[PDB]
Amino acid sequence: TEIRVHQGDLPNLDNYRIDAVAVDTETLGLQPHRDRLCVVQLSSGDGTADVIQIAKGQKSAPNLVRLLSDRDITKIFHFGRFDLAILAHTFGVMPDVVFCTKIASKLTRTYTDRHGLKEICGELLNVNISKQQQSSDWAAETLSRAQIEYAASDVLYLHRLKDIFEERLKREERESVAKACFQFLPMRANLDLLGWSEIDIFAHS
Amino acid sequence: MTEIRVHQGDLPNLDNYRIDAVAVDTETLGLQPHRDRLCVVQLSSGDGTADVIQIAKGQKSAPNLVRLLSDRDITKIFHFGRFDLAILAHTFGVMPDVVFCTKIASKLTRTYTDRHGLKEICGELLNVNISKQQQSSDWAAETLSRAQIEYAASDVLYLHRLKDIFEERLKREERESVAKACFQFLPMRANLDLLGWSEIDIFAHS
Amino acid sequence: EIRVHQGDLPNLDNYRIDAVAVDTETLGLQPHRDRLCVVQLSSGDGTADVIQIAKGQKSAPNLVRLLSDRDITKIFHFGRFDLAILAHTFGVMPDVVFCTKIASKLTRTYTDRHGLKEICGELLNVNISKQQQSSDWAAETLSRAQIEYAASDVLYLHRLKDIFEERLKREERESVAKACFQFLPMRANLDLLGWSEIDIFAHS
Amino acid sequence: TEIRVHQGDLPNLDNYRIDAVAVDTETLGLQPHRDRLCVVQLSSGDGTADVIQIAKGQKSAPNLVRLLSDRDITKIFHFGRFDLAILAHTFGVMPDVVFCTKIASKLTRTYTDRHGLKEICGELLNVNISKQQQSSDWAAETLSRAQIEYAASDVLYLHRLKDIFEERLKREERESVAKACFQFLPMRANLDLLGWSEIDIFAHS
Amino acid sequence: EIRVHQGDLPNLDNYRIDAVAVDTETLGLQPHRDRLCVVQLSSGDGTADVIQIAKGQKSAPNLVRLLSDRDITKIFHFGRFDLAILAHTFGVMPDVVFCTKIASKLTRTYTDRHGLKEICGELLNVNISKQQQSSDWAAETLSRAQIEYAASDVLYLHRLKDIFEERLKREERESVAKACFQFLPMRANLDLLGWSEIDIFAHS
Amino acid sequence: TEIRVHQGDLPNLDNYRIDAVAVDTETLGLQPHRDRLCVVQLSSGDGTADVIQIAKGQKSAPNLVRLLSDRDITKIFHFGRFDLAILAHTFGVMPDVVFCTKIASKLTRTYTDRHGLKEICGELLNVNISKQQQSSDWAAETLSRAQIEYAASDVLYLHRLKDIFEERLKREERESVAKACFQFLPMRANLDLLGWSEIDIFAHS
Amino acid sequence: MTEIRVHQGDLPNLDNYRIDAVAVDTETLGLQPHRDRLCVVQLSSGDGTADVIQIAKGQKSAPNLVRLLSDRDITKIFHFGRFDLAILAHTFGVMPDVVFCTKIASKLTRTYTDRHGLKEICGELLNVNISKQQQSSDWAAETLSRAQIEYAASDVLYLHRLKDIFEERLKREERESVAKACFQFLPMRANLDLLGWSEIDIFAHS
Amino acid sequence: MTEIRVHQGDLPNLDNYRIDAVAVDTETLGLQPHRDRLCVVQLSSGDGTADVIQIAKGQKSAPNLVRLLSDRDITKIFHFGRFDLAILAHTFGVMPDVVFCTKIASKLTRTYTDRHGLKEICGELLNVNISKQQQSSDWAAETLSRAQIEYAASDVLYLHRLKDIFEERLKREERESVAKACFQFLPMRANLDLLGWSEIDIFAHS
Repeated sequence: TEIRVHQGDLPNLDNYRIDAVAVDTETLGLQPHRDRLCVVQLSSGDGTADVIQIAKGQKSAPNLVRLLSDRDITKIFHFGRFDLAILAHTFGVMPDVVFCTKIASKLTRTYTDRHGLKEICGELLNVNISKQQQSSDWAAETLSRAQIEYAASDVLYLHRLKDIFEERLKREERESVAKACFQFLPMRANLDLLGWSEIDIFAHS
Repeated sequence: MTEIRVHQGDLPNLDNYRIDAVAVDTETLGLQPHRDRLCVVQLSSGDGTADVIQIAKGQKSAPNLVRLLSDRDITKIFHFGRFDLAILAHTFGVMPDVVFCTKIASKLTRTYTDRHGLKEICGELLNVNISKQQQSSDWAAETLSRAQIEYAASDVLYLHRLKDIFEERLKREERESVAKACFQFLPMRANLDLLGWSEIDIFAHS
Repeated sequence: EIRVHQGDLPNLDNYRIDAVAVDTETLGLQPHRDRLCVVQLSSGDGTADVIQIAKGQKSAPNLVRLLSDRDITKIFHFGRFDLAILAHTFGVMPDVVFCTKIASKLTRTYTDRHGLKEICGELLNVNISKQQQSSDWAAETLSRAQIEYAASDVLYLHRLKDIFEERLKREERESVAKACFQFLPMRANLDLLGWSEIDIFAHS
Repeated sequence: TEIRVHQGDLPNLDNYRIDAVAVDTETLGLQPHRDRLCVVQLSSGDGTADVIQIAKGQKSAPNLVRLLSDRDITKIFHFGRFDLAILAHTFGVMPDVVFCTKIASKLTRTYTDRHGLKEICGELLNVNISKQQQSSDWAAETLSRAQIEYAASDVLYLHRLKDIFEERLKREERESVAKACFQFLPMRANLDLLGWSEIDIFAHS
Repeated sequence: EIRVHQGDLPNLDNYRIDAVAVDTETLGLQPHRDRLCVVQLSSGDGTADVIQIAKGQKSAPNLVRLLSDRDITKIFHFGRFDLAILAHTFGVMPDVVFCTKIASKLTRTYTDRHGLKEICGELLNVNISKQQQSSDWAAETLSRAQIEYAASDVLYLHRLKDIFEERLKREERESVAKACFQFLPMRANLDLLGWSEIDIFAHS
Repeated sequence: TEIRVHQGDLPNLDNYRIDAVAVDTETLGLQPHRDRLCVVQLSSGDGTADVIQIAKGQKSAPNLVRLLSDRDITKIFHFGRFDLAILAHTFGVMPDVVFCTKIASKLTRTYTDRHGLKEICGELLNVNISKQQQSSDWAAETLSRAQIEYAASDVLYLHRLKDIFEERLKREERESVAKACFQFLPMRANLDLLGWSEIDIFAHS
Repeated sequence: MTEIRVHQGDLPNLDNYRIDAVAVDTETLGLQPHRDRLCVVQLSSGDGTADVIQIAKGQKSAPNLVRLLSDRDITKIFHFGRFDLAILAHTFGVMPDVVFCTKIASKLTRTYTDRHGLKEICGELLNVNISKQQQSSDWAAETLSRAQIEYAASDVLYLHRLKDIFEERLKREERESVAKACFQFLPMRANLDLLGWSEIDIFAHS
Repeated sequence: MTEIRVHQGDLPNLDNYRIDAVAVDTETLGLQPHRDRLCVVQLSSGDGTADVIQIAKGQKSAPNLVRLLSDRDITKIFHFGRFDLAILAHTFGVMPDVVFCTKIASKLTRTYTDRHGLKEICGELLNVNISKQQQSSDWAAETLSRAQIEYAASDVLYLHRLKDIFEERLKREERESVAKACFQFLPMRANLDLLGWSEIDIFAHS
């Protein structure tokens, strides 16, 4: 599996002249105001991935941010609620053309309450995600090989997952539902950054 | 005393509703729209009067009411519009797409409390006392009691005033775009409820 | 008025009727530990019979005839309990029953409060005072407060049943309610047999 | 051994001139108004099973429904509360002669709180049920062999379980209790469909 | 009338009796942290003695005589606590006790409310006011409200014990209650030794 | 491992001319008024055991009851609260000379909250209790070899556990505490039968 | 009758605070300092008078108030200083480091209760009734109501008296050094909150 | 292959502990210091060897150990020193005041996890397997088993290495002063436990 490791940014957009890009991040934790962005992962869906180490205090990443702001390119996430928050917090740009495989799973895999990436990859693709490195020092100057393979695996399969979920959403006639959820997702991420992360804004109480 | 006009089935006309925004509430036989039928629709133009419309069992249309609901030039003001939107679309087939919800607005602005119900908000923002005693009553009754009628009217008589104050706070705290986005999703949150996700926060990790 | 009896009704002169309201008072909620102390009856006419049951009493032929008579519907509020302590004490389980709590749950769909006090207040504007519910129901002489409270448990069940029957018809749930009432005695039996903490129909 | 797979309906009832039939279903989830019926499984208890795929929007299946309506044939379920709801919701017919092994288990296996099909088959028959395919896309146009074999395993043993539970119900003198529970079960399923699925209708509060 | 003492009773002239009502006040529920502040006594005659216990006070010989006197039953409400703090402070564990809280749990089977205020209200129509329960019981001079409150904890235990004895006999639970009172000093010891959060008889 | 299996009662007391006997029971469940006594197990501590099947409706077991009544013989249980209740409920005699290894564990193994028999046997004796048959039909006319061996394991080690616990109670100076707990245990079992099984009679609330 | 001096932005001078200890409290738009701005700072010298300082949105300095908060010769008295210290440090950039907290003091002396709120403490120790009606109010309002102003003043008018009593109790129970150590750590506990550990007991095993 | 020196009562001398920091753990009869006596004290210099000291019932002194514990020129490294500081001070009358706690350090650096136990941290940072089987055993045994001895030694063999990594991370994330204030309060937090606040977060609002 070809995994290209970069410092700071993509060197160019040559591998991403595409309509959709799979995106994930690694951080020091779940709290974007405390836990810095450490890694950004990308794949075009061709079976290879880019792993971008983000430095402490890094304010800019122009090639990555070009993709994030390109409205001709759908940003595919698994649980984009988190990735959108830390990406917009770090580089100042919120994507507004997105697809989330966790939301799509909640709308289509109605026979389960297990919507994690590992569960979804195994059921839909018979692909085994190993989570051992999720709890690791993502701020390390040199990521280990196990870390780099794990980070790549978070984006290697999102295109294939999106294709299946799009088929399920059509079959169950839920495309307009999903579209509305993906349209609000960036604001749900902004709500988290502004201080409503523990609040379901739509709940009665 | 408040002028309350009680109607059977529909408004007789829209002469009182050539306006920019209308306050709306419903009463039902309970919280489950597939089991508990729409019983009452309440409306107010914001002038201190209200219309109380009794909806019959099995009633499939309400042309004048549905006209307002579909009018993109009229903002429908709800308190917890998530519920009213679901039952209204379920009963008459039309989902409003221009809304303001004082419950969402409260959660975005009254950040110093966890109490976001209508009674609490009217008391704090307007010194108005809402009595909830009739909230649990037979809303399907053929003749509503005066207490039911006055309580149903009270749910819509203050929403314009609440919306004015919440708009001031949204602007003061720079949250107008957040609120607009939430209102834009609210009809789809209501449809999610009707489709079978009423117990699921669709944006949660688990 | 309220007629107080020891042991049994003297006769059935006041119960040549098609439906009778029934409630019980006990020393607590556990029939195998907490004996039956009182049985209250009403014909619906605004009078009640309050029957004190002795410790160790195993028979009351006039009361039990009513409980056994399939031509008389026994009206309860939460008959699940009364059916159990009555069957446990006298050995007979009534099988023609109406329960206002089940009726409430099937019709007052806008609330989770289905107790007798809430129901009497909402449907009849009648105030039930629960202060004597926690009292020594086994006292040889009941206080006037206990007697009037015990009577109030049965004075309004005919009127509640009439309104609930109207609502069950309106919402087209009559056959559902009938099936629930039909199972209620077996639900009471399940309680006496050891399943009182188990919803027998739940997945877990 | 033999699993016969059908589309739409049984071709006939040649294999079901019997006095009791084992029945299970598969759906897109637990919510009958949202999650459509996808598969109906049947067994005569002879070690063979019929697995019938149900199409989206299909509201009839005359051979199956004749069995379900036949008052001379007991329908054996495990947790019939669910199957009765989705069958009645889909086909318009509510079976009224039933046996449920889950209810039987709660009335006889008084030394445990584990009343699932897997646990009962292990204990009473030394038969292993694998539940890996319980969470799968039962709406698939073509089921996998693992799905088909799992679905069959839900009905292959219900006759044998019913025979043991009947022995136990007799031994502990609970036959009338079980019969009354089975008699109310179709109405408990109806209550679920009408909106009381989260309410123990017999509870005090 | 309430007699307020410093340190100890002056004599036992009021306590040549078969049973004495006892309660305590402390700085809190933890005996190893929260010192004994007050000890209250009543002979049952409608008067009380309120004894302020000083910080570091190691003895109270007249009080300890009553506590050690095998011919005098010590009546407590929730003796489990009083026995612990008394034994920890003065070194003596009473072994002849009656506890109205245990007695209530064994007889008032129609409720889960077994506090002293609830029991006095139901059995005696006596109103206990708990306002001073949270107050500085180590104060050098207790307020009148504190004093009256501390006395109210012992003024009615004789009358309660009499009713509870009647109920225990009626329901045939005397030997059960006696066994519970027999173990209560060791339950208190278990608390002092480090098991205050453990039901020693529970399966888990 | 020698296990003698009896119907109804011991044939005689020749193996139990001893100062202490280990006792356990098997039933159809945890509820003595619903779940009948099925098995009584006994051991003298010599590495052998007696397994006594109790018939439905059996009201008498004179040899077993002579031991339960013999004040010169300590009855050793693990969690005797249960065995005392079902034994007194079934045959009418409450033992009053008892040692409980669970209570002893709670008073000595202060470094853990795991006081089950399997945990204690592993830690104190390096003996492996297998609980697979705990959930089984103990009313069966013919018990399986696995059932009989498991039932025997419940009594084969209680003497050795008692000796160790007695040493620890002495070392930590808690002998009089344990003695009072054992003295009250028959009444705790009685309280259970009378209707307080869910109530800690000594709790503030 | 209680004299309350209301200021915009800052104290005009320190003439009323040439003292050894100052009572301090704050009002905000809520409990989350990164979202909910500092709206009011209240001060009292213990003399029965109070100063109520309205803080503007985006205000970053208040040099006279901040001098008080930085002056190591002046103990700042708080009730639940954990919160005030965090919002004050977040807003003005200075963390006070000589503090007394009546809530910590209460937890170490009122061992017979789990109710350690200011209302509860004032009633028991002083027979003073604190009314909490305005706690949930719009503290960012341009003009505070008389009710809000009197409530804000009441948070500081009694803290000197509470501190005296708690100091007596801490000496009596021989816990002065414990309290001192808790106070010394309190600014770091507040800093931990601002840094992202507000929901974590940093000293707990799990 | 691991040199573990076992002693009764005390170290025989301090020849192996002329060092700047010593790793310490304890074993007891349980988590309650007033009921559950000190049974073992373990030490390591960080050199791959350990000392395991059995403490007798009722023993109140251990002069060589206590000299180390009192030496302000030597940092005592603990994992969850809150517990060890309590039982050591309770048993020997001396409260160490120069300390490092790897559990607190983990909570301040391993921000991506709620698993801060010694086994999880050893596995993650060092790829070292801690086997907890003997944690539930009779530590008051007159003769400890080889398994008990090896387990006890494993609690202290790696704390120097953990300390060095956590120090790197505290520097990197700029939290050194935070950690230092936490370590500074930790002896008083242990004292609070001994005095009766072991179930109370003294800094919490409620």
